[PDB]
Amino acid sequence: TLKQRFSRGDEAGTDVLLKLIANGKATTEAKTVANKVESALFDFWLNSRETPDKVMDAFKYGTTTQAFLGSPRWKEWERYLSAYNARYPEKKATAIETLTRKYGDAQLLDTLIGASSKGETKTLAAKLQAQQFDRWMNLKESPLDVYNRLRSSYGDTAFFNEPQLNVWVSYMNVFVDKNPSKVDKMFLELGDTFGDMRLFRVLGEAKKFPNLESTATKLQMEKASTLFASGKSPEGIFKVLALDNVGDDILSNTLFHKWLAYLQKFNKEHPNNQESWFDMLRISYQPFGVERIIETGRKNPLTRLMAEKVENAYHNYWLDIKMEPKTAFRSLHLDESGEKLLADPKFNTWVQYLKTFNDRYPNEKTTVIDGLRDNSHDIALLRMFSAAKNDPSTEKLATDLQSALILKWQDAKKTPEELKRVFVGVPAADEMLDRYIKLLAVASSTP
Amino acid sequence: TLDEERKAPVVEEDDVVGFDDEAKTVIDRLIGGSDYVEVVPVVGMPGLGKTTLAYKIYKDPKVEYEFFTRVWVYVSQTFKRREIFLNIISKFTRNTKQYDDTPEDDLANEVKELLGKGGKYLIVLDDVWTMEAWDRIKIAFPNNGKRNRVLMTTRQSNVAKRCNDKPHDLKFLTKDESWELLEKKVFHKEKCPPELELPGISIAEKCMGLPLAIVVIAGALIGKGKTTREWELVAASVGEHLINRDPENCKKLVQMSYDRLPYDLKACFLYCGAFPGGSQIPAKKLIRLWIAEGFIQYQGPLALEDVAEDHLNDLVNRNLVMVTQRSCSGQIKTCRVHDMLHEFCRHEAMMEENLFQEIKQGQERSFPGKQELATYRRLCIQSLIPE
Amino acid sequence: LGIQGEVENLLTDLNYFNAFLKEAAKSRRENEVLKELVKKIRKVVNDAEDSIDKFVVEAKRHDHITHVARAKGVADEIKSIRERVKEIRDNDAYGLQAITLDDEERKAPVVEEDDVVGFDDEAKTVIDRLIGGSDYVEVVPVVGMPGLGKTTLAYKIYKDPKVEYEFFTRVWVYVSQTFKRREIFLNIISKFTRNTKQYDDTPEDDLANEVKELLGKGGKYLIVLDDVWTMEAWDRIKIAFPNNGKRNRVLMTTRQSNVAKRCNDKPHDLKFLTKDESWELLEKKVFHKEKCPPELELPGISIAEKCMGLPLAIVVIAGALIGKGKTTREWELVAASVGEHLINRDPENCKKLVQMSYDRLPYDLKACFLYCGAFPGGSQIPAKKLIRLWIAEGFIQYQGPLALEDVAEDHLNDLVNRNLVMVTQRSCSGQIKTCRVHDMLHEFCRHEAMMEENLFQEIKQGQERSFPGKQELATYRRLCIQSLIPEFLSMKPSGEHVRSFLCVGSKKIDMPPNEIPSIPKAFPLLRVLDAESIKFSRFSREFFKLFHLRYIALSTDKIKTIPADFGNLWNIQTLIVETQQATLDIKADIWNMTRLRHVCTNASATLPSTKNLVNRCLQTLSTIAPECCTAEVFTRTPNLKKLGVRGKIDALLESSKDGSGSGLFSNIGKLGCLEYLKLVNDTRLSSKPLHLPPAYIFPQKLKKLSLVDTWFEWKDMSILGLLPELEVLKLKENAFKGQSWEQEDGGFPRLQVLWIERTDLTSWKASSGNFPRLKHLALISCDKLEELPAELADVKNLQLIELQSSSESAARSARAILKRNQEKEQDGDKGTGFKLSIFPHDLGL
Amino acid sequence: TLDDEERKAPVVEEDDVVGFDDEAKTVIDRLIGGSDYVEVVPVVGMPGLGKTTLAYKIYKDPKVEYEFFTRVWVYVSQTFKRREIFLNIISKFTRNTKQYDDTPEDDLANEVKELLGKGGKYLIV
Ligand SMILES: Nc1ncnc2c1ncn2[C@@H]1O[C@H](COP(=O)(O)OP(=O)(O)OP(=O)(O)O)[C@@H](O)[C@H]1O
Ligand SMILES: Nc1ncnc2c1ncn2[C@@H]1O[C@H](COP(=O)(O)OP(=O)(O)OP(=O)(O)O)[C@@H](O)[C@H]1O
Ligand SMILES: Nc1ncnc2c1ncn2[C@@H]1O[C@H](COP(=O)(O)OP(=O)(O)OP(=O)(O)O)[C@@H](O)[C@H]1O
Repeated sequence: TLKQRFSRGDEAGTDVLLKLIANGKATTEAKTVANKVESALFDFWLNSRETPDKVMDAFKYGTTTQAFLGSPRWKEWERYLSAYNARYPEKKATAIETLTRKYGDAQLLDTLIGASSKGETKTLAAKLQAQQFDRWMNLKESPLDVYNRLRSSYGDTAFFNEPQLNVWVSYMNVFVDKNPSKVDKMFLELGDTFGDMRLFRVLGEAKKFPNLESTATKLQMEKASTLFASGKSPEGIFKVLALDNVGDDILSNTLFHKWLAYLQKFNKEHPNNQESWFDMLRISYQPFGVERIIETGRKNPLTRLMAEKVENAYHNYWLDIKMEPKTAFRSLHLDESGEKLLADPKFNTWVQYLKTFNDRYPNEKTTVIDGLRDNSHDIALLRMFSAAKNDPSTEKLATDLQSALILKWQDAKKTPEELKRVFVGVPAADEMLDRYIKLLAVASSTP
Repeated sequence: TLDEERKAPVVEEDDVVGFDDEAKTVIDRLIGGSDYVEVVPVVGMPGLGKTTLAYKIYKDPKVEYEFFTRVWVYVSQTFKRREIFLNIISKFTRNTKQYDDTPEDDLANEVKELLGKGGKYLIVLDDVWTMEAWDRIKIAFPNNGKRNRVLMTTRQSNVAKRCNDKPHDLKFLTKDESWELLEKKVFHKEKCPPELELPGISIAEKCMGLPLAIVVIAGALIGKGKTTREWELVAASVGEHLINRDPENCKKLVQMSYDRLPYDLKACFLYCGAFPGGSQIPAKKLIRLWIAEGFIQYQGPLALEDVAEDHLNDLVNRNLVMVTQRSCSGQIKTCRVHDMLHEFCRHEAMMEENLFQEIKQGQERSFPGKQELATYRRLCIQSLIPE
Repeated sequence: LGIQGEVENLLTDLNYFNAFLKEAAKSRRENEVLKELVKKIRKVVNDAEDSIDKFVVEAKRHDHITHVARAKGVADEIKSIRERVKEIRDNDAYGLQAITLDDEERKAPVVEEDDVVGFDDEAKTVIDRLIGGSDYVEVVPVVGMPGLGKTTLAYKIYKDPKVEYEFFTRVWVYVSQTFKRREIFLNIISKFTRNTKQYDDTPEDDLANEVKELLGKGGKYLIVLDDVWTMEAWDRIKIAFPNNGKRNRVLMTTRQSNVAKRCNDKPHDLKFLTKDESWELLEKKVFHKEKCPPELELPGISIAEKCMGLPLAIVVIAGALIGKGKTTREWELVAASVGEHLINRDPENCKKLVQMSYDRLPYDLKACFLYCGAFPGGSQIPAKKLIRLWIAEGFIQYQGPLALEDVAEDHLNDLVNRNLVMVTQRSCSGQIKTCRVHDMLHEFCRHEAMMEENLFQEIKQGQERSFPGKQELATYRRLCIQSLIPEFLSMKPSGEHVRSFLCVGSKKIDMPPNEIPSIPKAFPLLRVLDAESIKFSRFSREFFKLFHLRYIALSTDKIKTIPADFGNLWNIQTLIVETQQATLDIKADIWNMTRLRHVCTNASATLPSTKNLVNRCLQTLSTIAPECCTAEVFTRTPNLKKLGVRGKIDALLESSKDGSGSGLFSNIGKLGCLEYLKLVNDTRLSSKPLHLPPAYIFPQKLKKLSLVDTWFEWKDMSILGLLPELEVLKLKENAFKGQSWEQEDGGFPRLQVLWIERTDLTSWKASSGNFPRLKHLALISCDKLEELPAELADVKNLQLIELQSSSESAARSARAILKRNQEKEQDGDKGTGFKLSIFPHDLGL
Repeated sequence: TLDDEERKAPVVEEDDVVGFDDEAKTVIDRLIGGSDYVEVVPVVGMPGLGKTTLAYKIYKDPKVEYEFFTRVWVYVSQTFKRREIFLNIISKFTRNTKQYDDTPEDDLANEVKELLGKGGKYLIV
C-alpha cells in the first residue's frame, strides 16, 4: 500500500520508503512506528524472496559505493542478508561473495582499497578484504595466479605500485599462513617472471608483514650482496634495490645502510667519478619527501646525526640552484610560525642561510629585513618586534631590525601621514612612528 | 510538472591592458573617505572586466600595504551564508571543524573578531547580484571605525547605488587597447606580422572595446592560423564567433543575466535586437513598441509609459542596455545595446525563441521563401525593402 | 490537397524523432533496448525524409495521369510511414521515457614504462626544449592523434635522469574529458602534506593559492598536465601555477592542436613509428624476450605495416595474435583482416579511445568525420572535393554571412585540429589541399557508419561478401564502390533508398555503352553521383530523371555538349564534367539552377543565354570561353570568387575600336568578389602578342593570378605590380616571352608567391621595392637564367627558392648568397630560416 | 499529492534604529522586575513591525549586557529541530561538539540546564 501511494512507478527501488524510515528514526517521537514500518519492509522483501543484490541496489542508489559502506544502510543490508540466509537455506551467499557477483573482484579490490584509505570505513573493509582472500584461497589460487587474472584489467605494472602492492603482498601473508612450506619457491617464480627491481619492490613490502619478515629479509639481503659485487654504478643499483619507495623511514632501513657503505666504497675507488648520496634521495623522494625524511629521521634518536647530514646537504642544494633567501623563508615554514619569530630556532638557520647565500652570490645580496618585508606585512613586523624586545634575549636583533625598518620607510618616501593611516587601530605602532617622525625631522634638519 | 557547481572566475594576472588608470582611480577611493566601512562598487556589463580590475586592485602593491587583512569572497547568484562565513574563517584558522554546530549568528561574530585584530581590512565581494546578499553578509564586517573598505563587483547598478551613491562604472577599452589586447593574446610575446595588421585591427574594433569579446575572438584566431584570408573571414563574422561558435564563454556569461530576468522582461530585452547593431534606439520609440507588442502587461495605477520606462531602467540597471543620451530632466532619451549582447539578442530571438527574423539578401543569403515566411512572426528589415 | 497537410503531420513527428536521435547520441549508455530503439527510429526517419523529398519533387514537377498515379503512390508511402510512427509510440513508450528524463572513471591510463621503442629522439627533443626557453612559465604541448603515444612519451620524459635532476619538484596531473578542479588541487596538496582533511571548508580559490605556495617553496617545477581537452581546462588549472621567474615548465599532452597553440604557438606534433620500429614493438609484445620464428617473420612485418606506425594498433593486434595462436596460416589471415581485430573484435582497448574524440565532436561534425571513411584506406582525399561532398549531403547547415565553402572548410580545420584527419598537402596560401584519415580512424569510421548509423555501405566482391542482394539494397543508404563497377551494375541492381554513389576508385574505367543508364535506373533518389572515375561516352535520358541530384562529377572523352534536358535537375550545386575534348558547350539551363555553386571543366565552356533573377550561390565558373565573359553573364553572378578563361583570349583583350571601352576583359573587373583569375591561351598565330589592359581595369580585390601560353612581354609585368591585393602569381611555359626582365620602383605591394615554368628568361634585373611580402619563388626548368639579383638576399620574407639542373652561374650565386647569409648570421643578424635543397646529391655537392 | 534547506535568520538594523528608545527601556525595565522564577516577556505585533529589531536593541543594550551575564539568541521559527537548538546553545559555552553526537534530546536539554544555571541570571531571546 505504501509503495503505490508514495510512488508512481519507475522508482527503480524503494528509496522513498527508506528515506522516511530514516526520518522517523531520527526522532524518538516517531521511532516506535518507524521501526514497525522498517520491520514490515524487511518482512515484505523476505516474503517476496527479493534478491539481496536488488536490495543492496535499493540501499546504494543515490550515493557512491564508498559512502554506502560508510552509512548505516550497509548495516541494514547485513541485517537483511542474515535474515535472508537464515530463512532460506536452499541458497546462501556471504557478504563478499554477493558483492563479488555484482562487482568483479578487480573492481572490488580497489573499492576495498579505497575503503581502507577512508579511516571511517577501515574497520568494515578489514573484514571484507579478509573474506576476499578466503574466497581466493578456496579457489586454490596462487598469488601469481591472482596477479595474472587481475592483470587483464588492472594493467601489467599496477600491482607493483602503491596501494595495490600492499594489498597484494598482504594476500601473500594469508597464502603462506595456511601454506608455510611453499613461501620460498613463491619468491623464486616472482624473480623469474619479473625483473630484479620488480622482485625487490615486492620483497620490501613483505618485510612489513610478520609472517613474511624472515624469508623476505633472507632473499633481499642475499640478492643485494650479489648485486653490490657487480660493480654497476650505485645510481642504477639504488633504483633496482627498490630504495626509491621505502618511505619516510629510509634512514632506519637496514638495506639503505648496506647501500651507503657500498656507495662510500665505490666513491673512494673512483675519486674522479664520485657520486652523491643526496641527489638519489632528492630525485626519488622529491624535496618535500626529503623534508619528511629529515623530520621522521630526527624523531628517532638512533639516526639524529644522519638526519643532520641530509638537512645540511638539502640546504646546500638550495644554494646550488640559487634559491633566494626570501623564498627560503617560506621553505623553512617560517611563514606559519605566527609572531615572535625571533626566538624560533628556524629563524637562526634562515639567517645563517642568508649569510651563506650573500657570501656565495655577491650580486643579489639582501639583508634580514628585506626577507621579512617581502613575506610579512609591516603591521606584523611591529607586533613581532614589540613582542621580542621584552624578552631576555633577541633584544639586539629586534632593535636592529626596527632601525632597518625605519630606514626602509624613508627609502620609499613614506610620509608619517600614510604610516599613521595604515597602522590605525593597532598598538605598538605609535612608539616606532614617533621614532620615525623624530628621525625624519633630524634628517631634514641637517644642513 | 515535477522535478549546481560553484566555479569562481579566473582572470588575467599579468598583462592587464588599459586598466592602469581605472585601478588608480578606485584605489584612491579606497584610501580616502570616511572612517566607517565604505563600499566601493565596480559596475559594468557582462564581460567588461570587473573581476580583472578587482584582482588588479587586490594584488596592487599600494593596496596590499594599505590593508593589513585582505579577503577575497566569491558571492554569486546562489550561495549559502554558512559556507561563506566558514570560507572566510578558513583564511585565518585551519581548524574549521571547530564550528560544526555553531550557528551562523556566532559565525558572523567570529569573523568580526578575526577582521578587527589589526588595521584596515579590504574585502572583495565578487559577483554580488542582490541587495539581500550584501545585507546578509555584511554582518561579518564590523564598523569599528578603522577606515575599512569593501570593494565590490556587480552587474547591477541598483545594488551598487544602495552600497554607495556614486558607483564606479568601468570603462570600455579604446581602439588601440583593443588591438593591443588582441595582438598580445594571439601572438604572445611576438608582434603581429604586417600582413595581418589590417584585418586584425578591424577585428579588435568590431569587438567594441569589450575585453571578453577580444579574449574569445583571440581563441578562434589562434586555432585558425596566421594567414590573411582567415583573418578577414573572422573580421566578417566577429559576432558569430562570439556567440554561435562559442556557446561556453560568451553565451553562458550573458545567460547568467538573461536567465535571471523576469519572464516579462525577457521579451523586452530581446526586442532591442531588432534594431541594427550599433544604432541609437530612441527610448520613447522603444517603449511605445513594447506596449504595442503586448509585452507590457499591467493594471495598476501608473501609466504604461511609466511602467515600460522602469522596465527599460531595470535593463539599464542590469547593464544589459547602455544609455547614450539623457534628457534634461534625467529621463532616458537614447539607448544602445552592446555589440556582443546584441548578437546574443539576435541569436536567442531568431533561433531559440522565434521572436523576430531579419529580412535581407546579403552576399550569398537571399530573402526567405514561402515555407519560411509561413512560420515568421516578426520581420525586421534595414534595406532593399521595395525589392 | 490533404496530402500536403499530412506531410506537415509527419514533419512534426520528424522534429521530435530527430531531437530524440540527437539527445540519444549525446550519451552512449549501456542500455541495449535503447540502442535498438534509436536504430529503428533512425530507419523510420530516413525512410520519411526520402518520402518527403519524393513529395517535394512531385509538387515541383506538377506546379498528368502518370503524375496522379505517382501522387497516389507517394500518399500510400506517407501513410505507411505514419503508421510506422504510431507503432513506435504505441510499443516503445518506455524507450522514450528513458531519454526525456535524466540521471570510477577518473583512473589514470596505464602506459608501459620499460620496452619503449622509438621515442629516444622525440624525448630528447622535448627535454632540450624544457631545459631551455625563457624565464617565465612555458608550456611544451605534445599533440597527436588518439593512441599515438603521448602519455607513454610524457611518462618517459617524466622519468629521465636529466628531467629528474634539473627540476626541483615534478608533479603528474591527470586531467581528463571531465574533471573536478577541486580534486586536482587536493591531489597536488596531498603530495606535499597528507592532511588533506583540513581543507573541507577551504574554497578552490584558496586551494589554488595553497598550490601556489607549495610550488613556490623552491626552484623549477615540471607539471605534466595529461590529456587536456579544452582551452578553459588549462586556464582554470594554470591559476595554481606560480610565476616567480625560475624557468618553470608545464608538459601538456592533448589531442587538440588549437589547445596546444594557445599554450605555445609551436606545438610538438608527435611522430609515428617507422616500419622498423613498428615491427620491433610487435615482436616485443607478442614474443616477449624470445625472437620471432623465421616462418612468422614474413607475415609479422606485413601486419606491422598495416598499423601505419601507430603503437595503439600494434598493441591491439598483439593481443589478437596471442589469442589466435602461432601458425603461419593464421597470421596471414590476420593480415587480410587487420581492421576487424582493431575495432570489430576488440572494443575493450582500441575502440573506447577512438570514441573519446568522436563523442566529443559536435553533432554536425560527426557525419562529416564518418563521411571521410568512405574513401579507400590510405587514399588521398582532395579538400575541395571533400568540402563540396559535405555540402551536397547536407552536413553543412549555415545561415550567417560566410559562404558554405568557408564554413565547411572550417569544419575540416576543426577535424584536423582535433587530430582526427591528417593534412598531407597545403596550398601556397596555407589552405588545406589534400587530407587523409589514419588507418585506425578509417576502420572506426567504417564500423560506425555501416554497423551503427548506416551512413554508407561499401560494395565489393571478397571471399564471402559477394554483391548484395535486393533485400540488402533495400536498406542501403549510401553506396561506395571502388572497383568492378560495370560488373556490379550489370546485374540490374534495385536500390530505391540510395542517396549517394561514390566511385572512390583511383584509375579511370570506361563504362560499357550498354550499362551507361544503369546508375540512374538503379537509384532514382540519387543525391550525389561521384562518377569522376568513370568515363561516359554518352548521356542518357535516365540521367535527367535524377531530380534530387546535387553533386554530379563525371569524366568523358566523347560528349562535347551538355544537353538542354540536363537543366531539369534544378537541385544541382556542383557540376563537374572532366572532358578530354577541346571545347564543352553547356546547353543546359544552368541559370535556372537557383542553388548552383560550382561549374568545373577542363574544356572551354560555352555558357547558354542568360535570358531580374540572380545566381547568388555561384562561386566558381572555372574555364569558360572568352566570348561568354559578357557584362550580362557577370551580372547574373555577383559572388564569383574563381574565374577561368581558356582558348582564344585575344577576343578578351582586344580593343573595342567602334568607339567604346567595353572590351570583354573590362567586364571581369566588375566582379567585386573575385579572388582568383585564370587565363589560358590557345591561338598563337596573332600578328602581334597580346598586351595587358590597364591595371585599373583588373578586379581590385584579386589575390591570385595564373597565365598560360599568353606570350606577354616582360615589360608588361610591372603593370601587374599595380594590383593592390595580389598575393600569388603563377605562370606556365610560354606565358611570358622574352629574355630580359626589368621592374620599376615599387609595385607588387602584397605579393607572396611567384611561380614560373620553362620561360626564355636569361637576364633578370629587379629592385628591393618589388618584394615586400614575397615568400616563395620557384623557376622550374628555367635553366637559362644566369644569376639571381642581389636584392633577393635582402628580402626578409623570402623562404625557399628551388632549382634543379640549373646553370653553373646560378649555382655560384646560390652559394654566394648562402655563404654571405651564414656570415651575417654569425655576426648577430637574425636568421630567417632560409634553406636551399639540391636533389640528387651527386651534383652541387 | 506527492510533495514533501538553509536557516534564514532575519537581518535587522544594528545602527540607526529609529524611534525605539522608549520601547526598549519599557521592555528592559520589565525584564529587570518580576518574580525570582522564570518569567516571559513576549513582544507581539504584526509582521515587519520591528520585533527582532527591538529584541536586538535590547539584546545589545548596555544595561542588558551589564545586568544579564548570559544572553542567548535562539532563532525559533515555523519549522525547527529541537535537537539543533540545544546544540546551538551548548556551542556558546563549550566548543566540543563531537561528544554530543549520540546524546538524546532530553539529555541535551539537561546539559543546557547546567550551562545556563551556573551562568547566573540569564536572558534568552
Ligand atoms: N584588461 C584586460 N586585459 C586582458 N584580459 C582582460 C582584461 N579585462 C578583462 N579581461 C578578460 O576578459 C574576460 C572577462 O573579464 P572579467 O573576468 O573581469 O569579467 P567580468 O566583468 O567580471 O564578468 P561578469 O559579467 O561575469 O562579472 C576574462 O577572461 C578576462 O581575463
Ligand atoms: N613507443 C612505444 N613503445 C611501446 N608501446 C608504446 C609506445 N607508445 C605507445 N605505446 C603503447 O600504446 C598504447 C597507447 O599509447 P598511449 O597510452 O601513450 O596513448 P595516448 O597518445 O596517450 O592516447 P590518448 O589520445 O587516448 O590519450 C599504450 O598501451 C602504450 O603502452
Ligand atoms: N526601528 C527601526 N528602524 C529601522 N528599521 C527598522 C526598525 N524596525 C524594523 N526595521 C526594519 O524593518 C524590517 C523588518 O523588521 P524586523 O526584521 O524587526 O521584523 P519583525 O517585526 O521581527 O518581523 P517578522 O515577524 O517577519 O520576523 C527590517 O529590514 C528592519 O531592518
